[PDB]
Amino acid sequence: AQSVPYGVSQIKAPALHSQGYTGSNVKVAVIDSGIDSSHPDLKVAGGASMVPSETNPFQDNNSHGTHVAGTVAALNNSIGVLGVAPSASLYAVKVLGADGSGQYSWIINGIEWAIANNMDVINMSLGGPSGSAALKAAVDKAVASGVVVVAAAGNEGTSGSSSTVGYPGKYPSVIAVGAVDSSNQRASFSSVGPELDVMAPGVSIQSTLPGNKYGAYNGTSMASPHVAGAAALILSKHPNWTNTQVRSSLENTTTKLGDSFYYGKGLINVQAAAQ
Ligand SMILES: [Ca+2]
Ligand SMILES: [Ca+2]
Repeated sequence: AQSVPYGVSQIKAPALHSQGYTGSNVKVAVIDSGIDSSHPDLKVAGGASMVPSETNPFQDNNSHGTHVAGTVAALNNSIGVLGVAPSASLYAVKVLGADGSGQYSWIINGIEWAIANNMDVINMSLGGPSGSAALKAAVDKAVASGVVVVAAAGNEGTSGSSSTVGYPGKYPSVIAVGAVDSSNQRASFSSVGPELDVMAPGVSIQSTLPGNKYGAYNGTSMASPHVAGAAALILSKHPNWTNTQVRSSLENTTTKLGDSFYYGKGLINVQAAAQ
């Protein structure tokens, strides 16, 4: 029947579920490669596509977006997996093509969309090594608007003492998420630097795949959603908190693990974070 992936347990999401907080009424935008609307373990509330050659956002041609969405909110039923915030309202915002890539403008368009539609949380399990002025402006706009923005830190490992976090995670207004294994040890591909903020499970993350399938992937793209999902549970318990409050609470309630250059503030603990 249904399994609870370990990563979900590892951030203490189940504890909130038993208090009765499952992400209800919270709008999460997954800014990725779309969400397969034919997967029974997902409930999509809305969406829009910014890729010109692939106008249906409910059609994930890459499978990256569907896996990410499953971590956030795979439904609580008799099958497949379970997500961090299983009652969250999930929006498919397509900005990456079949090949996994996307144009900055598509990405910006997708942020603008999320803003305009009053998304509560945005997940960006994507990144590049270069930022742009307009990317930064849109991300700043989201946070200025009241949205919690989460982004993968990247899968660039270490490079001596240089920062390896990619854009948009490198920006201050964004929560950059690195990955740990089940042992709380950083995964070797996990990006590092001053901008890394928090850690979440990123190794063998079992989630939803297109075509009514399930599978495991590793990477900071798999870690990010854990945090976006955590932000969702907090907002279900404290609808009146601002993103300011949510971000603060997640960063001040972590489990510390090692030099912040490598672990940022540590592993999130949404049970603690949620108050
Ligand atoms: Ca399920
Ligand atoms: Ca950051």
